[PDB]
Amino acid sequence: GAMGSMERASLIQKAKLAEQAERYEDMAAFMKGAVEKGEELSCEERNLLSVAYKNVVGGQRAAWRVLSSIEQKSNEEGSEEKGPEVREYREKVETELQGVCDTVLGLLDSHLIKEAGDAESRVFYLKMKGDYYRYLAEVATGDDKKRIIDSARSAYQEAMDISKKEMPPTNPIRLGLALNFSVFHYEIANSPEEAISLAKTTFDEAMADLHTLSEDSYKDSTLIMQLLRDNLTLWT
Amino acid sequence: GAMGSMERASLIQKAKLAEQAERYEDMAAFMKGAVEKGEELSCEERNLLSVAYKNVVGGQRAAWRVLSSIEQKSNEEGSEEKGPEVREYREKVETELQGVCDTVLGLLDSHLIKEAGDAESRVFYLKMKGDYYRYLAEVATGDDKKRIIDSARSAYQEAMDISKKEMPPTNPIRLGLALNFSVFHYEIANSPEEAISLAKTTFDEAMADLHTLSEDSYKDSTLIMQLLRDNLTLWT
Amino acid sequence: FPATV
Amino acid sequence: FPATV
Ligand SMILES: *CC(=O)Nc1ccc(-c2nc3ccccn3c2Nc2c(C)cc(O)cc2C)cc1
Ligand SMILES: *CC(=O)Nc1ccc(-c2nc3ccccn3c2Nc2c(C)cc(O)cc2C)cc1
Ligand SMILES: [Ca+2]
Ligand SMILES: [Ca+2]
Ligand SMILES: [Ca+2]
Ligand SMILES: [Ca+2]
Ligand SMILES: [Ca+2]
Ligand SMILES: [Ca+2]
Ligand SMILES: [Ca+2]
Ligand SMILES: [Ca+2]
Ligand SMILES: [Cl-]
Ligand SMILES: [Cl-]
Ligand SMILES: [Mg+2]
Ligand SMILES: [Mg+2]
Ligand SMILES: [Mg+2]
Ligand SMILES: [Mg+2]
Repeated sequence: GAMGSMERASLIQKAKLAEQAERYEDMAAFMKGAVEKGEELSCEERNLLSVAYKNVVGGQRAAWRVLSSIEQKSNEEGSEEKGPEVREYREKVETELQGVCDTVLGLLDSHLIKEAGDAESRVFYLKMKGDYYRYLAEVATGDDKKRIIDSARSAYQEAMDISKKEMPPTNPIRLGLALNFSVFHYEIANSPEEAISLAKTTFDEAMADLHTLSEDSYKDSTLIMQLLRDNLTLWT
Repeated sequence: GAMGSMERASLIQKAKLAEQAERYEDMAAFMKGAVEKGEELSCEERNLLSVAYKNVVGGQRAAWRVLSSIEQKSNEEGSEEKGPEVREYREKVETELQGVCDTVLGLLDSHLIKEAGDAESRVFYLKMKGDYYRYLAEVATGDDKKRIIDSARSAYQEAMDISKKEMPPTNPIRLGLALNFSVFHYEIANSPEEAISLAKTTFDEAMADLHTLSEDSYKDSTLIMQLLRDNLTLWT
Repeated sequence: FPATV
Repeated sequence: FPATV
């Protein structure tokens, strides 16, 4: 790996600089290098890893959606034939996106998840696994689509089980996991009722636990609770 | 080149798709491929080329400025020593930026400028040459800095001479050239009075020619005139 | 699109 | 920063 010669601490330092400079591809490459040093990641480091790849794949997903929409319009009745270029370019972006997802899933499998024993780390990584399989599912149209969806589901479900046993209902990781699994249900699994039920139960159980929190923890939890509410408002 | 096997028209088509998807690195690569086909570029194609590289280098410049500011702060009195990482990463971004500039200047030299005979094309390309030497000048600190600055100046001056002879004072290319050369004077050549004089004369001569224009041309010219005014307001 | 984190 | 095009 190109980062093999750089110190772990230097990779972390540079990931933080890259974030400040909004250089998310660089940030992701630095954090991949840091993971490949083989040591576990701290909370802060896990969040650097997630921010980097979320931004990279987020941009790819947005581009894929633009191109997919153009492609769909090209296959409507009355649309003039423009050749293979729209499909080709959508495929190019799609392949790049799948590559990033495979990279992230590879880091999780080699060997972040297996060494993650604390609830905070294990849930975080399993949520990531669900998320990146979800992104693969968004673009999947073939024989493996069902298996990709089931891989996302399975990762989210393991994360949910741990989070419910080991974390308070206001824990931001738990809340964010539930938010994203709810979106999985709505957008991927064709299960809007499950999505709504999960978002509502999560919100209500968090509300009941806010009284236990400091001012700063309250701020963190209520921010994510508002995202749950926003989705519920969109869906009802 | 990786685009050597793709049709010119397909490269242009895909550049337009990449623009829609805000995939400016792809857009630039497609347009580089189109230039390397060896045919002259139409007005629309020249603007695709410029948009692509402007966006790419614009992002690099913004990142370089963030990193340079952090580096400057690190060399103030009382700042704790953090090692070589800030300099290294600033250098990495700088080298990438210089590479993009060299790529653009290479396309202009091989062989866009020499085949550009119409005022609209030749001025456009010479403005580009000035711009990309200006971007090199922004990051230059060595023995060649004076020569880089003079290269920008020379390109802008040739463009100015042609524009004044061959284009009306409201022509958007002429106006944009003057805008950018004025910025060169202010920010690069330490010549704020020249910058102000150029912006003011350009604005005033355009104002006097607006009466000749259609509604649509008037809109185009006044938009750029407002940028001249904005700079004058900043500088006075 | 719905919110995710 | 000043405006350029
Ligand atoms: C140690 C740890 O992981 N702690 C942690 C990570 C991330 C968050 C967080 N806070 C906010 C606020 C607004 C929007 C998003 N976020 C996040 N993001 C996540 C959340 C909420 C949940 C998971 O599972 C992952 C992330 C990245 C708070 C605390
Ligand atoms: C054929 C040709 O080049 N025509 C042309 C190119 C670009 C513009 C133009 N219009 C606007 C409006 C708002 C902001 C910027 N611009 C541009 N950009 C340029 C300008 C004004 C001047 C030069 O020399 C290059 C560019 C890209 C209008 C007409
Ligand atoms: Ca038709
Ligand atoms: Ca075609
Ligand atoms: Ca595919
Ligand atoms: Ca462990
Ligand atoms: Ca100190
Ligand atoms: Ca250091
Ligand atoms: Ca350098
Ligand atoms: Ca010619
Ligand atoms: Cl392609
Ligand atoms: Cl570096
Ligand atoms: Mg070491
Ligand atoms: Mg359940
Ligand atoms: Mg051909
Ligand atoms: Mg003069």
